[PDB]
Amino acid sequence: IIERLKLVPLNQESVEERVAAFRNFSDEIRHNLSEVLLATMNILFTQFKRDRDSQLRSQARTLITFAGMIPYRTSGDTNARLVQMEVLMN
Amino acid sequence: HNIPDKVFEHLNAGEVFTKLGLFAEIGYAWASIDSSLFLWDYTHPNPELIGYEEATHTITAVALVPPKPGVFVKTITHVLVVATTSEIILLGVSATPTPSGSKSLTLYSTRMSVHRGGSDVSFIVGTKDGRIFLGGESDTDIHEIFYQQEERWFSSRCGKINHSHPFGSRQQEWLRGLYVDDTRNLLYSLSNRSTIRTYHMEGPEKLTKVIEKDKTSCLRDFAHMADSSPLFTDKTNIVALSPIPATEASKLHLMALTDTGCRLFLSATSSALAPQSMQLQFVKFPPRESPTRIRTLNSQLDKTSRALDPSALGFRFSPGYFFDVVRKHPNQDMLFVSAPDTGRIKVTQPASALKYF
Amino acid sequence: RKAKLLPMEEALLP
Amino acid sequence: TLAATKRMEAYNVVNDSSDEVFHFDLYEWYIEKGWTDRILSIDSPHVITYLQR
Repeated sequence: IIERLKLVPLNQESVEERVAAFRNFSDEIRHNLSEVLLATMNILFTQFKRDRDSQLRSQARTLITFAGMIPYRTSGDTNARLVQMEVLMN
Repeated sequence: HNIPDKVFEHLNAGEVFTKLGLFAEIGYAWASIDSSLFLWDYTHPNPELIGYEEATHTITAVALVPPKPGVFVKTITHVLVVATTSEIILLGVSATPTPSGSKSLTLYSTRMSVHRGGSDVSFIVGTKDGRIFLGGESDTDIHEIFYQQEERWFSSRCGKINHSHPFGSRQQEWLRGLYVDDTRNLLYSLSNRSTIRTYHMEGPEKLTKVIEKDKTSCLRDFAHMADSSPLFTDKTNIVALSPIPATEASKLHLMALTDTGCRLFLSATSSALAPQSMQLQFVKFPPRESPTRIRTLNSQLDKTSRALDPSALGFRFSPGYFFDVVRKHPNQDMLFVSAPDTGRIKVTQPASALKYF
Repeated sequence: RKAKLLPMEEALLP
Repeated sequence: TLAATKRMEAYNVVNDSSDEVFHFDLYEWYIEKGWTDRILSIDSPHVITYLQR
């Protein structure tokens, strides 16, 4: 589902356009960006413990760089947790 | 997508028999090791193994088939048929799309099993309406599995019948593959002697042999063609069939692949409906260019090419996508793939200038 | 992990 | 596991040492092996000087 919405980038090429879109999306959406990134990360996180490894690793990175360039709710705690979950993958 | 390591372990743990297979329509692959079965989603990078180890005897064939309507709850998308040396077992399957890549997959027991009988099962095919047909390497007979919702006192939930019935006086011959064409309610079998048999599903539970065409007939047809060739003789084997649906062509029913790389297109006609006659009409001969590392510098009918000799496996998909597994060496396969030159075909004028580009 | 086989009751109606 | 114990016993000698010339040569060798996530986890302050320099 999250992949269809094209709200969070998963390949590095889409980061530029997805980042620009966030600027004009309703604040009722930007509010919940924090929980979306974490759920999506925790999703990739779970699928990793179950090539594919490279693909998840690449997508993991994408989420981080997006979150890094986006100023949003609880960006502090969220950006940190996102980075930790990516380290455990490797 | 690399085969996950956890089945490579199970494969080497094999004692007598192992087999691999594909469920491409839902994006799953499978491996059987003796009396055990393992499914996995190959699109996934770190796939979980869905195992089924209840089987008591060696598994010889598995297939994924549509369910019979009005038998199971709607959340069951498919039926998993598992043939062992002892039983044919049916399992319920739900391949619902949770939520991102491939279809999440769950198995359901059904309490439906039939004795395998004396005839090996290596080929399982299914129809649109959930009919299940069986065949193998013991003989040419085609079996069908019936299964029902109700428990009845006089019948059973799950049965198996033989649609062929031979008398005494037999000859050694067995099957190489089974092929369904739902658009014409036809079933095709291919034997080791390269005999093509056509069966008609005239009724919902009836199956009737209506054509039997041996290699000799194909060769006689081929002789009466303007161009005979050393690539098709009585030594040649037909290694695969591929039915052509009625929506693609009226006359041409079937394509047959020889081990020399020739594609034979057979027509079939009624005398009036099931067909009663089958005839070899058109041949597409192999290409000449062999695969090279270095590029090479590039009108008569080429009927002698050996670039596809030997063809071990062959598949045709509408509207003419052809895959040929050429086993030139005992170690590596080369893949020959072709498609109709759609551009030139629709530009060509007039109708009489049309060739299979 | 042996696949969990859900019951026939859910599978076939009614 | 005792296998995991001998692992922690080994990497405590390494991470706690006061020889930082050893740490530098160790961090240089971790990269050559592609053990990226290993360098990150180290909490020593000799890694910060190496990466900064």
